[PDB]
Amino acid sequence: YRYTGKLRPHYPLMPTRPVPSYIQRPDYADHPLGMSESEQALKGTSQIKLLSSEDIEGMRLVCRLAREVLDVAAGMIKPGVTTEEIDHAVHLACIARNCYPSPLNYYNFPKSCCTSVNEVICHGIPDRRPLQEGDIVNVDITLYRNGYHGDLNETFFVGEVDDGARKLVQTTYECLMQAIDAVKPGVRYRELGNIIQKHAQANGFSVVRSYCGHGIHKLFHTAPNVPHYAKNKAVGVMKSGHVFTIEPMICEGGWQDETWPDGWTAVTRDGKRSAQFEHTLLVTDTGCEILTRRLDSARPHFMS
Ligand SMILES: CCCC(CCC)[C@H](N)P(=O)(O)O
Ligand SMILES: [Co+2]
Ligand SMILES: [Co+2]
Repeated sequence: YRYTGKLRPHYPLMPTRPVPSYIQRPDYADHPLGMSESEQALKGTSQIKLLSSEDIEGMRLVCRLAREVLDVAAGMIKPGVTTEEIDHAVHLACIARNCYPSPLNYYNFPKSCCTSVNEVICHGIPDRRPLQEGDIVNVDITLYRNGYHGDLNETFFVGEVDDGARKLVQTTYECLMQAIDAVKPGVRYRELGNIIQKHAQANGFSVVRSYCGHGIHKLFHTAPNVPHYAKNKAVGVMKSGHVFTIEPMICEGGWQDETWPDGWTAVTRDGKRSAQFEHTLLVTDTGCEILTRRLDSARPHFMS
Protein backbone atom coordinates (compact mmCIF):
# COMPACT_ATOMS: atom_id res chain seq x y z
CA TYR A 1 0.00 0.00 0.00
CA ARG A 2 1.28 3.42 -0.95
CA TYR A 3 0.45 6.08 1.69
CA THR A 4 -0.84 9.32 0.31
CA GLY A 5 0.98 11.49 2.76
CA LYS A 6 3.47 11.52 5.59
CA LEU A 7 1.17 9.97 8.16
CA ARG A 8 1.50 6.29 8.94
CA PRO A 9 -0.33 4.03 11.43
CA HIS A 10 1.54 3.49 14.73
CA TYR A 11 0.82 -0.06 15.88
CA PRO A 12 0.35 -2.19 17.73
CA LEU A 13 -2.76 -0.97 19.43
CA MET A 14 -3.53 -1.53 23.09
CA PRO A 15 -5.98 -4.40 23.63
CA THR A 16 -9.66 -3.67 23.18
CA ARG A 17 -10.88 -1.59 26.11
CA PRO A 18 -13.82 -3.32 27.88
CA VAL A 19 -17.08 -1.54 28.72
CA PRO A 20 -18.58 -2.80 32.10
CA SER A 21 -21.66 -4.88 31.53
CA TYR A 22 -23.94 -2.46 33.43
CA ILE A 23 -23.65 -0.06 30.45
CA GLN A 24 -26.49 -0.63 28.03
CA ARG A 25 -25.11 -1.78 24.70
CA PRO A 26 -26.35 -1.16 21.16
CA ASP A 27 -27.21 -4.29 19.07
CA TYR A 28 -23.92 -4.34 17.10
CA ALA A 29 -21.80 -4.24 20.25
CA ASP A 30 -21.78 -8.04 20.41
CA HIS A 31 -22.27 -8.98 16.83
CA PRO A 32 -19.08 -10.60 15.58
CA LEU A 33 -18.69 -8.32 12.50
CA GLY A 34 -20.17 -5.39 14.44
CA MET A 35 -23.22 -5.31 12.20
CA SER A 36 -26.34 -3.58 13.45
CA GLU A 37 -29.51 -5.63 12.90
CA SER A 38 -31.71 -2.60 13.49
CA GLU A 39 -29.72 -0.78 10.72
CA GLN A 40 -29.68 -3.85 8.47
CA ALA A 41 -33.54 -4.08 8.77
CA LEU A 42 -33.93 -0.50 7.57
CA LYS A 43 -31.10 -0.34 5.04
CA GLY A 44 -32.16 1.42 1.83
CA THR A 45 -35.13 3.28 3.43
CA SER A 46 -35.90 6.91 2.52
CA GLN A 47 -38.49 7.33 5.27
CA ILE A 48 -37.38 9.70 8.07
CA LYS A 49 -38.46 9.19 11.62
CA LEU A 50 -40.57 11.84 13.26
CA LEU A 51 -39.33 11.79 16.81
CA SER A 52 -41.79 11.68 19.71
CA SER A 53 -41.39 13.89 22.76
CA GLU A 54 -39.73 11.09 24.71
CA ASP A 55 -37.32 10.53 21.74
CA ILE A 56 -36.43 14.21 21.77
CA GLU A 57 -35.73 14.07 25.40
CA GLY A 58 -33.41 10.99 24.98
CA MET A 59 -31.63 12.76 22.07
CA ARG A 60 -31.11 15.95 24.11
CA LEU A 61 -29.63 13.97 26.90
CA VAL A 62 -27.23 11.80 24.89
CA CYS A 63 -26.16 14.75 22.74
CA ARG A 64 -25.38 16.86 25.83
CA LEU A 65 -23.29 14.00 27.26
CA ALA A 66 -21.52 13.52 23.94
CA ARG A 67 -20.63 17.21 24.01
CA GLU A 68 -19.19 16.80 27.52
CA VAL A 69 -16.99 14.00 26.26
CA LEU A 70 -15.77 15.90 23.24
CA ASP A 71 -14.91 18.74 25.65
CA VAL A 72 -12.77 16.29 27.66
CA ALA A 73 -10.84 15.37 24.52
CA ALA A 74 -10.39 18.98 23.45
CA GLY A 75 -8.69 19.72 26.83
CA MET A 76 -6.05 17.09 26.08
CA ILE A 77 -4.93 18.21 22.67
CA LYS A 78 -1.27 19.23 22.69
CA PRO A 79 2.05 18.18 21.20
CA GLY A 80 3.16 14.89 22.51
CA VAL A 81 -0.19 13.33 23.47
CA THR A 82 -1.01 10.15 21.42
CA THR A 83 -4.40 9.70 19.81
CA GLU A 84 -4.60 6.42 21.69
CA GLU A 85 -4.27 8.37 24.96
CA ILE A 86 -7.18 10.64 23.90
CA ASP A 87 -9.27 7.56 23.08
CA HIS A 88 -8.54 6.07 26.49
CA ALA A 89 -9.78 9.24 28.21
CA VAL A 90 -12.79 9.37 25.97
CA HIS A 91 -13.65 5.74 26.69
CA LEU A 92 -13.49 6.38 30.44
CA ALA A 93 -15.51 9.58 30.04
CA CYS A 94 -18.32 7.71 28.18
CA ILE A 95 -18.44 5.03 30.90
CA ALA A 96 -18.40 7.70 33.59
CA ARG A 97 -21.58 9.14 32.02
CA ASN A 98 -23.31 5.76 31.81
CA CYS A 99 -22.94 5.65 28.11
CA TYR A 100 -21.61 3.18 25.58
CA PRO A 101 -18.96 4.54 23.10
CA SER A 102 -20.96 4.03 19.87
CA PRO A 103 -17.90 3.62 17.64
CA LEU A 104 -16.63 0.69 19.57
CA ASN A 105 -17.17 -2.44 17.45
CA TYR A 106 -19.38 -0.52 15.04
CA TYR A 107 -18.75 -2.74 11.96
CA ASN A 108 -15.69 -3.91 13.92
CA PHE A 109 -14.18 -0.40 14.43
CA PRO A 110 -11.57 -1.15 17.17
CA LYS A 111 -11.64 2.09 19.27
CA SER A 112 -14.12 4.34 21.08
CA CYS A 113 -13.77 7.46 18.99
CA CYS A 114 -12.23 8.53 15.64
CA THR A 115 -9.07 10.68 15.59
CA SER A 116 -8.25 12.12 12.12
CA VAL A 117 -4.89 13.88 11.72
CA ASN A 118 -3.95 16.18 8.74
CA GLU A 119 -4.68 14.23 5.53
CA VAL A 120 -7.11 11.91 7.29
CA ILE A 121 -10.51 12.99 6.26
CA CYS A 122 -12.42 10.93 8.79
CA HIS A 123 -12.55 7.65 10.68
CA GLY A 124 -8.98 7.57 11.82
CA ILE A 125 -8.11 4.94 14.40
CA PRO A 126 -6.52 6.17 17.61
CA ASP A 127 -2.98 4.80 17.71
CA ARG A 128 0.49 5.30 19.22
CA ARG A 129 1.52 8.42 17.23
CA PRO A 130 2.11 11.43 19.39
CA LEU A 131 0.52 14.57 18.07
CA GLN A 132 3.08 16.94 16.57
CA GLU A 133 3.25 20.71 16.57
CA GLY A 134 1.52 22.06 13.54
CA ASP A 135 -0.88 19.07 13.18
CA ILE A 136 -4.69 19.49 12.92
CA VAL A 137 -6.66 16.73 14.58
CA ASN A 138 -10.37 16.00 14.51
CA VAL A 139 -11.96 14.01 17.29
CA ASP A 140 -15.35 12.46 16.47
CA ILE A 141 -17.42 11.32 19.43
CA THR A 142 -20.63 9.34 19.51
CA LEU A 143 -22.30 8.06 22.69
CA TYR A 144 -25.19 5.67 23.20
CA ARG A 145 -27.58 6.03 26.09
CA ASN A 146 -30.99 4.54 26.67
CA GLY A 147 -31.45 3.48 23.04
CA TYR A 148 -30.20 6.81 21.51
CA HIS A 149 -27.00 7.92 19.77
CA GLY A 150 -25.50 11.48 19.80
CA ASP A 151 -22.71 12.40 17.34
CA LEU A 152 -20.36 15.42 17.05
CA ASN A 153 -16.83 16.29 16.05
CA GLU A 154 -14.49 19.24 15.98
CA THR A 155 -11.13 19.91 14.38
CA PHE A 156 -8.37 21.18 16.78
CA PHE A 157 -4.98 22.86 16.42
CA VAL A 158 -1.94 21.16 17.93
CA GLY A 159 0.31 24.07 19.11
CA GLU A 160 1.09 26.64 16.41
CA VAL A 161 -0.23 25.73 13.02
CA ASP A 162 0.33 27.49 9.70
CA ASP A 163 -1.86 30.00 7.92
CA GLY A 164 -3.26 27.37 5.55
CA ALA A 165 -4.35 25.18 8.51
CA ARG A 166 -6.08 28.22 10.11
CA LYS A 167 -7.91 29.04 6.95
CA LEU A 168 -8.91 25.45 6.24
CA VAL A 169 -10.37 24.92 9.76
CA GLN A 170 -12.02 28.35 9.92
CA THR A 171 -13.59 27.87 6.50
CA THR A 172 -14.80 24.33 7.45
CA TYR A 173 -16.48 25.71 10.59
CA GLU A 174 -18.07 28.47 8.54
CA CYS A 175 -19.40 25.93 6.10
CA LEU A 176 -20.97 24.03 8.89
CA MET A 177 -22.60 27.09 10.51
CA GLN A 178 -23.94 28.34 7.17
CA ALA A 179 -25.57 24.97 6.55
CA ILE A 180 -27.02 24.82 10.06
CA ASP A 181 -28.33 28.32 9.67
CA ALA A 182 -30.45 27.17 6.71
CA VAL A 183 -32.08 24.32 8.53
CA LYS A 184 -35.84 24.66 9.17
CA PRO A 185 -39.06 22.90 7.99
CA GLY A 186 -39.55 22.81 4.24
CA VAL A 187 -35.92 22.94 3.17
CA ARG A 188 -34.70 20.12 1.01
CA TYR A 189 -31.91 18.02 2.48
CA ARG A 190 -30.10 18.39 -0.85
CA GLU A 191 -29.78 22.14 -0.55
CA LEU A 192 -27.24 22.00 2.33
CA GLY A 193 -24.52 20.79 -0.09
CA ASN A 194 -25.04 23.79 -2.34
CA ILE A 195 -24.44 26.09 0.59
CA ILE A 196 -21.35 24.15 1.80
CA GLN A 197 -19.62 23.93 -1.57
CA LYS A 198 -20.34 27.59 -2.42
CA HIS A 199 -18.42 28.65 0.65
CA ALA A 200 -15.60 26.05 0.36
CA GLN A 201 -15.02 26.88 -3.32
CA ALA A 202 -14.96 30.66 -2.68
CA ASN A 203 -12.03 29.92 -0.43
CA GLY A 204 -10.10 27.61 -2.73
CA PHE A 205 -11.13 24.26 -1.07
CA SER A 206 -12.83 21.09 -2.29
CA VAL A 207 -15.61 19.05 -0.66
CA VAL A 208 -15.43 15.36 0.05
CA ARG A 209 -18.06 13.36 -1.73
CA SER A 210 -17.89 9.88 -0.36
CA TYR A 211 -19.02 10.65 3.15
CA CYS A 212 -22.29 12.26 4.15
CA GLY A 213 -24.24 13.57 7.10
CA HIS A 214 -27.03 11.24 8.26
CA GLY A 215 -30.04 10.57 10.35
CA ILE A 216 -29.36 9.56 13.86
CA HIS A 217 -31.50 8.51 16.83
CA LYS A 218 -32.20 4.85 17.78
CA LEU A 219 -29.96 4.01 14.87
CA PHE A 220 -26.39 5.45 14.56
CA HIS A 221 -26.78 5.95 10.78
CA THR A 222 -30.17 6.04 8.97
CA ALA A 223 -32.28 8.20 6.69
CA PRO A 224 -31.64 10.94 5.53
CA ASN A 225 -28.34 10.80 3.64
CA VAL A 226 -27.02 14.34 3.57
CA PRO A 227 -24.23 15.07 1.02
CA HIS A 228 -22.10 18.14 1.55
CA TYR A 229 -21.37 18.96 -2.15
CA ALA A 230 -23.41 21.01 -4.72
CA LYS A 231 -26.14 19.47 -6.84
CA ASN A 232 -26.52 16.17 -5.18
CA LYS A 233 -29.65 14.04 -5.27
CA ALA A 234 -30.46 13.62 -1.60
CA VAL A 235 -34.04 12.72 -0.99
CA GLY A 236 -36.33 14.41 1.47
CA VAL A 237 -37.62 17.53 2.99
CA MET A 238 -37.00 18.78 6.41
CA LYS A 239 -39.85 18.61 8.88
CA SER A 240 -40.22 19.47 12.53
CA GLY A 241 -39.10 16.43 14.56
CA HIS A 242 -36.42 15.24 12.12
CA VAL A 243 -32.89 14.61 13.64
CA PHE A 244 -29.82 14.37 11.52
CA THR A 245 -26.11 15.40 11.31
CA ILE A 246 -24.29 17.80 9.07
CA GLU A 247 -20.52 17.04 8.96
CA PRO A 248 -18.70 18.63 6.07
CA MET A 249 -15.19 17.50 5.21
CA ILE A 250 -13.27 20.19 3.26
CA CYS A 251 -9.84 19.80 1.70
CA GLU A 252 -6.79 21.85 0.71
CA GLY A 253 -6.23 19.94 -2.50
CA GLY A 254 -8.65 17.74 -4.32
CA TRP A 255 -11.76 16.05 -3.02
CA GLN A 256 -10.93 12.43 -3.80
CA ASP A 257 -10.60 9.98 -0.91
CA GLU A 258 -9.24 6.52 -0.42
CA THR A 259 -9.22 4.07 2.47
CA TRP A 260 -6.18 2.61 4.24
CA PRO A 261 -5.79 -1.17 4.46
CA ASP A 262 -7.26 -1.01 7.97
CA GLY A 263 -10.66 -0.64 6.22
CA TRP A 264 -11.54 2.59 8.06
CA THR A 265 -9.00 5.40 7.76
CA ALA A 266 -10.17 7.73 4.92
CA VAL A 267 -7.45 9.93 3.45
CA THR A 268 -7.07 12.54 0.72
CA ARG A 269 -5.69 10.74 -2.39
CA ASP A 270 -3.35 13.77 -2.83
CA GLY A 271 -2.15 13.74 0.75
CA LYS A 272 -3.13 17.30 1.54
CA ARG A 273 -5.09 18.29 4.68
CA SER A 274 -8.81 17.97 5.38
CA ALA A 275 -10.92 19.30 8.21
CA GLN A 276 -14.37 18.52 9.51
CA PHE A 277 -16.96 19.68 12.04
CA GLU A 278 -20.17 17.87 12.94
CA HIS A 279 -23.30 18.56 14.96
CA THR A 280 -26.51 16.52 15.52
CA LEU A 281 -29.50 18.73 14.75
CA LEU A 282 -33.21 18.57 15.62
CA VAL A 283 -35.57 20.34 13.19
CA THR A 284 -38.03 22.46 15.23
CA ASP A 285 -41.14 24.35 14.16
CA THR A 286 -39.14 27.43 13.47
CA GLY A 287 -35.58 26.37 12.61
CA CYS A 288 -33.30 23.96 14.41
CA GLU A 289 -31.93 23.00 17.79
CA ILE A 290 -28.19 22.15 17.88
CA LEU A 291 -28.32 19.24 20.25
CA THR A 292 -24.55 18.89 20.46
CA ARG A 293 -23.86 22.61 20.99
CA ARG A 294 -21.12 23.73 23.34
CA LEU A 295 -22.94 25.10 26.46
CA ASP A 296 -20.12 26.99 28.31
CA SER A 297 -18.87 28.93 25.23
CA ALA A 298 -20.37 30.47 22.11
CA ARG A 299 -17.43 29.12 20.05
CA PRO A 300 -15.62 25.92 19.06
CA HIS A 301 -12.38 25.01 20.75
CA PHE A 302 -10.12 25.98 17.90
CA MET A 303 -11.03 29.73 18.40
CA SER A 304 -10.36 29.74 22.06
C1 LIG B 1 -16.55 4.33 13.95
C2 LIG B 1 -17.63 5.07 13.21
C3 LIG B 1 -17.90 6.48 13.64
C4 LIG B 1 -18.38 7.38 12.46
C5 LIG B 1 -19.42 6.59 11.59
C6 LIG B 1 -19.05 5.24 10.88
C7 LIG B 1 -19.69 4.86 9.51
C8 LIG B 1 -18.65 8.89 12.82
N1 LIG B 1 -19.20 9.44 14.18
P1 LIG B 1 -19.60 9.65 11.44
O1 LIG B 1 -21.02 9.33 11.41
O2 LIG B 1 -18.79 9.67 10.06
O3 LIG B 1 -19.71 11.14 11.93
CO1 LIG C 1 -19.42 11.59 13.98
CO1 LIG D 1 -21.90 11.39 12.08
